[PDB]
Amino acid sequence: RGGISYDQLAKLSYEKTLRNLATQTQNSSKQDKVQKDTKTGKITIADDDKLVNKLAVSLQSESKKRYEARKRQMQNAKTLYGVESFINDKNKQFNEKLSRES
RNA sequence: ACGAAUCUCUUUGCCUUUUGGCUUAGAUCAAGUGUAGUAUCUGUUCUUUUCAUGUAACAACUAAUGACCUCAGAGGCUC
Repeated sequence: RGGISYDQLAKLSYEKTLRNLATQTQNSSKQDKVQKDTKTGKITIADDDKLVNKLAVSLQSESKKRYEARKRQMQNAKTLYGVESFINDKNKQFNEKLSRES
């Protein structure tokens, strides 16, 4: 049991997004360079604007999905426990935090 | 009882609005009246300071506005 370290958590997050990129290519397949300017020193990479848009969309979708999966957790945990005496929400979140200690 | 994806749900992981010093626990757990000072309101006294009927005849007012012309705003004329 126990917790998962950050180097093991990062690999599992990297393994998970590779399966999201695998099925994204499978759902697409189901439906149907390097230039180095010598004067400036800058390196320009030419890439597809669709794959850059799909990168920007999927990060926003994962940002909203974790935002909504946490918002429902806020609305559920506020309306679970009311037995022990509280005063405000920061007291409830602290007295619940004492319960996970024991 | 192994779905390639979405939603809903359960359990672990994450705690994600999840107690921000000090010292003699920092110190104490007590009725009315009397006096002094400031402020407000009322009363009295003293002083100072703010003005000047009717009729007839004559004169002024209802300076400003509009327009035209000359000179480089003023001058003249009419309404």
